[PDB]
Amino acid sequence: GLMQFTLPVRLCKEIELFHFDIGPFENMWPGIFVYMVHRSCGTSCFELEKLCRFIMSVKKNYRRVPYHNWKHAVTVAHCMYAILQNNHTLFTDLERKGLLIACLCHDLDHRGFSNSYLQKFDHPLAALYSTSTMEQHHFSQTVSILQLEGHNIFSTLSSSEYEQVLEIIRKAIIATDLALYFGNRKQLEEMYQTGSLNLNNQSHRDRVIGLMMTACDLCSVTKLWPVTKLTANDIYAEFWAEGDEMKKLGIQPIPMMDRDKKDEVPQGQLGFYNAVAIPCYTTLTQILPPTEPLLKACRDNLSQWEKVIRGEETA
Ligand SMILES: CC[C@H]1C(C)=NN=C(c2ccc(OC)c(OC)c2)c2cc(OC)c(OC)cc21
Ligand SMILES: [Mg+2]
Ligand SMILES: [Zn+2]
Repeated sequence: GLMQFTLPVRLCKEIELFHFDIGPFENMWPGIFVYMVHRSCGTSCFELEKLCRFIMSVKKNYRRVPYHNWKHAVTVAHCMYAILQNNHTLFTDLERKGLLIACLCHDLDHRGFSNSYLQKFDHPLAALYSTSTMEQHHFSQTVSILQLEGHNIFSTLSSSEYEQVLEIIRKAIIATDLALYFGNRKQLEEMYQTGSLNLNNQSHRDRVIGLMMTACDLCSVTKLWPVTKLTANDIYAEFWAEGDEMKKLGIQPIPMMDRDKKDEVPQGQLGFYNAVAIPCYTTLTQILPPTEPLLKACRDNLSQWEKVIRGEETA
């Protein structure tokens, strides 16, 4: 109860900034997450003992893949923390609790392969879940871990508060399916521009939480250039492994995933910043003005990728 987590001074100050990098010391990431829960939520949200047992079971159920790993989980949670702390009064107690947990869990038991690859491989999960295949799995894994003995971090909630938070978490994890992002953001753009956006409308809240989840999930593009550039290496290491698996099924992969087309990466990143990242952080900045540093950092990295293309710097 009287047991604060504290961080060294540099981390204590930088963890509040959107562009914070959680660092290479894996053993500090649980501490960093608890620190964020405590400041975002309160020291009373969760029994420390239950929280710690939940964090470590979640960690254990992330795999040793190049990108979709435990470090991505904590990184995506830190971006949500940054959004929540810069928008203090907009979110309920339940939303603050559920969203940091949703981000920590959003890619549970990821294998480093897209929904598309599971569908073409004919993976059992593709028979169980026809759309948002991995995301329905991530939510399945979350509920599993919540139900292990000593792991119910929500035990103090009422029967119906408990249902509301698992419903926040489910929608938040499903929204990390980038195929759903495009329509979600179009709708939010129209609602905001015609003045119909209403944060008291639960179905509007839901859409706005989806957009945050996309923003937090993509936050690699919102770091300082050396972090952004080195992360893009992990990201493409998975894409090219999936590409190789596509070729093993006798399917030319899309160029993104083809390691024979490394030269096209800088132009691929341009498309991604223009078609996905900039639009995402633009609409997010329109709905939540204090998230503008995410849009500013994204724009800076687009400019760094333009420089890579003009040979004014090598990756
Ligand atoms: C969460 C988004 C993230 C990811 C881990 N996976 N999927 C795509 C993607 C996007 C759009 C797509 O539509 C073209 C797509 O095709 C299935 C795939 C992706 C592509 C990137 O660069 C190309 C990228 O660079 C930072 C980051 C991502
Ligand atoms: Mg995912
Ligand atoms: Zn993710």
